[PDB]
Amino acid sequence: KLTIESTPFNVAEGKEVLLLVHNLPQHLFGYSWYKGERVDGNRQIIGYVIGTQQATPGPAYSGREIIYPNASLLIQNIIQNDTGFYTLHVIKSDLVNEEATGQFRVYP
Amino acid sequence: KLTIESTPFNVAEGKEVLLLVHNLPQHLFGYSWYKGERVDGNRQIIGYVIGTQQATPGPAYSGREIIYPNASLLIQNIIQNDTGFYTLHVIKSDLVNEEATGQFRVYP
Amino acid sequence: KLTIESTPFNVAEGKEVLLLVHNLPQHLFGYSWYKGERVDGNRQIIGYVIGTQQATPGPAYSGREIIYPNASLLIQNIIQNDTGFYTLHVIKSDLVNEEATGQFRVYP
Amino acid sequence: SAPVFQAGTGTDSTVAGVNNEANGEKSSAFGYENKAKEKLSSAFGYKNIANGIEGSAFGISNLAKGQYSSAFGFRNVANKRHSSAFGSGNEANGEQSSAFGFKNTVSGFNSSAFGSQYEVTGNFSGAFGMGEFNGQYQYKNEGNNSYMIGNKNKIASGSNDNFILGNNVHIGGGINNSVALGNNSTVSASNTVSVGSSTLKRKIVNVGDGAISANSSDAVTGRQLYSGNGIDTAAWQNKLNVTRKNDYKDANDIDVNKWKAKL
Amino acid sequence: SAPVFQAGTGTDSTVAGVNNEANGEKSSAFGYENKAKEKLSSAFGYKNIANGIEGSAFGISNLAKGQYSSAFGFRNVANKRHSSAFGSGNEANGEQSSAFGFKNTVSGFNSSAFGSQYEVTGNFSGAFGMGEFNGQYQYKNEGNNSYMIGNKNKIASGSNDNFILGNNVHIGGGINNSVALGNNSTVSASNTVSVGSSTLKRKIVNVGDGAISANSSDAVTGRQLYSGNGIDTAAWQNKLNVTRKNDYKDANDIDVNKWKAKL
Amino acid sequence: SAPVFQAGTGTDSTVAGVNNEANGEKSSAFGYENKAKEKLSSAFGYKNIANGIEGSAFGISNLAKGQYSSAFGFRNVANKRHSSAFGSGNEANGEQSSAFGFKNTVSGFNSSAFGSQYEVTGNFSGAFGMGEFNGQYQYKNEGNNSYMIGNKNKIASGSNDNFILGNNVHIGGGINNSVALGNNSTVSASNTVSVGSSTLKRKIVNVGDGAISANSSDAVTGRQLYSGNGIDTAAWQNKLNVTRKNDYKDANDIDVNKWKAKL
Repeated sequence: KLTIESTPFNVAEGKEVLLLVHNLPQHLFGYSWYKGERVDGNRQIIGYVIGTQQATPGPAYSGREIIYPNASLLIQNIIQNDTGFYTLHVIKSDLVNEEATGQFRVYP
Repeated sequence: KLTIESTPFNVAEGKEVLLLVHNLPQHLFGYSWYKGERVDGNRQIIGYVIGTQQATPGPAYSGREIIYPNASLLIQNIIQNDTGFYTLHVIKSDLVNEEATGQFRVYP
Repeated sequence: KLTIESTPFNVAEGKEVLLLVHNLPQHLFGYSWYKGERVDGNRQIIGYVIGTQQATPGPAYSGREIIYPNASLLIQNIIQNDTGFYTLHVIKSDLVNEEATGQFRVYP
Repeated sequence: SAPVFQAGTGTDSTVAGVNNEANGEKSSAFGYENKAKEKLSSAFGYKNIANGIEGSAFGISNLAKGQYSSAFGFRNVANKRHSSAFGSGNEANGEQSSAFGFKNTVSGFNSSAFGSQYEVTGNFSGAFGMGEFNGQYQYKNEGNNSYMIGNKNKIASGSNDNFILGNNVHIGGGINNSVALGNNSTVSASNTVSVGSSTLKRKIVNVGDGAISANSSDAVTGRQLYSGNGIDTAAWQNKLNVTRKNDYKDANDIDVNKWKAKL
Repeated sequence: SAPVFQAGTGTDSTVAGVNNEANGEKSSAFGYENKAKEKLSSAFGYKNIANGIEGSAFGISNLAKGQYSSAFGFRNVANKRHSSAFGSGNEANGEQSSAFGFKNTVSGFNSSAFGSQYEVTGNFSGAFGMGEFNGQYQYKNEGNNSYMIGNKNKIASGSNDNFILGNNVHIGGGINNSVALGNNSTVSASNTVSVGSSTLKRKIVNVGDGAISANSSDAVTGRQLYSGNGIDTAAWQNKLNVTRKNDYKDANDIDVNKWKAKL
Repeated sequence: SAPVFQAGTGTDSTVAGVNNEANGEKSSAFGYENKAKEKLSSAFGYKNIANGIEGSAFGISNLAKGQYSSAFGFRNVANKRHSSAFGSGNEANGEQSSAFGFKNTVSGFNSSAFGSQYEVTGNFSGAFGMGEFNGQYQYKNEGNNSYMIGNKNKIASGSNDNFILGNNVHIGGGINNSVALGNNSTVSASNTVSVGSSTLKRKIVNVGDGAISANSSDAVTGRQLYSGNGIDTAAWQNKLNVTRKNDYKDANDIDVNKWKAKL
């Protein structure tokens, strides 16, 4: 089952956080990252397209986020309003969709 | 059955005439008015479209004709060459057509 | 069966050669002439389209070739490098294709 | 009546469904009250008629009368050879013509209509966009080798080789080789390009510098008229009668008599 | 389970295939696990659902929910009245709208999309070409009565009556009645035609000669500025203060006192 | 042979018609001599072959070889993934490519062809209109990110980012970032916009007034050259050597010796 894990779970106020994915389906088409617990258009951070090797930012892009080809996310220079949930949307080659959710908190 | 009636049947030389419709089918798409007893393109007066609330004149438009949303026609300032037959063409939502015919005469 | 015949088989060094077709299928769409024994795009001489009565030269067009409406070819001012095989491609109205081959030699 | 699955009245024919008839050779009628009347004809769905050789009717109430004709969708009519009607309410009455979208009609040789309620009656023409239908078509493309893209455009009969990219452009008779650009534009002459009308006019921006020479058919920008580089000095000097400054500090071409008279 | 060929639960209905149900009047379900739930509905192929009156689902995993709707191909959705989805992954959520090609979405009244991954949300608009999809659409046509042709073009909400023929053109809010031409072009004002941007500018070639008169809204070529024919002599003479040559050989308009003082 | 309605050689398969074979899992063959050879494949009509996973062949003599491929109509071929062939005689040999109309061929990544007998071999390109076919294609779009609309247009290999709206326009090799407008137009340079050729030239009408300043890349109309407003007086005065009139009524910059010599 598609799972998201965070390293580290407890993050400092100036370090970075890495979100990694386990059980990634094969034969994909693209994937995107969201802010929250639902696939909302206004709260999208970054997306990737495999067929053309393309990465495009979204409406919620502060400039501190990096995507990776293995569908992993890096967020650097954490501030106090970046704590909560993130949602991953995966598109398969047969146009069917899947979703997953991850969580972390920020402490001073 | 779709029927057309004229008021008045006998019309003066300077009054108006109203053509009204009984048994109008529901769920329409548009309708148009013709001069004669056949659906001829060159003898069309005015047409109406419901989806955009549009009224458009045709090739035979002297400027004395008014259409109404209940598929009725008004002709004012009658002259001697306006006597005869008029034909109504109705388009249903399933793209099927219907026709009806009406008649009146003009006397000095 | 579609056959190609050449007149004359043995050609002089300054005369002309006529390639004629027997058993032409009816209800055609177009036909073209090639250099060689295969339908190759880079070795096309001239083509004809029936629906618009059009004749168009191809990549291999020296300017000495004439097509005829009965699918026949005329080559004039023969030089020594024009000896060998020619291939005819026929397109039927049902988009199915047919091919035929002819041959001649040039002697000094 | 109960559904039936068996052979029709033709050789190697098949009827499958309710009240289906297949009178042709190797023809197939599948569904509800379908009719396949010719050789290698296929009628699939609800009340489809395939009346041409190798014609296909697929969907709901489709008609395919021409040879190698295709009607796909809801109430589409294909009438000529190699004609295609795809979508809702499309009619194709031209050889090798294509109607795709909602209520389109094509009646020309090698013509294409895409979108909503256009009619194309010219040869080698094309329509992309939206018009109007209320029993008769109010906007048609009656010109040959002409193309129009947008909403509510008209080309008359006899006006050939015209291109429209815009809205509410009407071209009259006697106009050839013209291009129209923009919304609410007018064309009134042949061999012209219009970017507006007599009530609203448009500026052209981001233009490079053209050559200033005798045989130069290039547009001129504002800075070139502001500066004045590259002009013919002799022509401008003998057009505006000018006394050259080098000729003024040495008294050249002066009538001595009149100057002596005044002084 | 074994295949079955019989009547469904509706009057004059037909099921033919494996695990098919036809609950509507005169409905037909043909293939593998198809569902026809309404009146005069047809479901042909693999796992098709026809949930509207006179709706047709043909192919693999198609949905037709609207009245007189058509879904043809692979995973297409038609939702409104007289909507058409043809191809792969197309959704039509607008009345009398058309989606044709790969992954297109239309949600406007009388709008058309042809090609790969565009979204059209405006009314009476049109899209021809290619965009991008990665979970959300990155390039949309949000303007009314606007048309775009090419790759990666954007029109914002509130910007109406615009036409784009090119690549990588983004139109912001508050711009109306504009035309953009070429690759990497910019539009920043209303009632304008742009042929470039602030970093690259394009020349216009093969232009005829315009009229040189007072009321003349025609472009000017290089040869006309080079020669100078047809200009107003009086205006150019009283703008650049010029001593006319015929006035110089006869001592006209000369202050006698100052000339006598020097000589 | 008599028609047969039963299960095929695959699990949950169905054959209905004459001499049909369904060798795949959950595959369906309906009609006359149809072949469904893969998983979830559908062959409906007359002599259809579905040789790809989740491929659909509908009509008369259609081939669907690619994954998620669709062939609809009369003699259409779909070969790659997410490719679509709709109409008569269409071939789609590119991934996510679309061929719609009469005898069109597409072999590029994300390319579209609509109409009659064009070939598109470039990537991210598009063709709308009519060409010619007589055994080989005589007009092709071989450029990347280029679009053409009309009749008998050509773009060579190596010429990228080009847009054509017109008839009989041929673009050679080495030309990039160009736009062509009108019938019988020529392009011979990069970064240019052409509105004609060397034998016929077109006028541009209905143009607004541009700014007359130093940094002004706007077109100039006829009235602006006729009047002369907004020009740099000093530059025009020192280009055409002019004796200023206010300097002539007071004898400024006069060589006294030569004037005394003559008088």
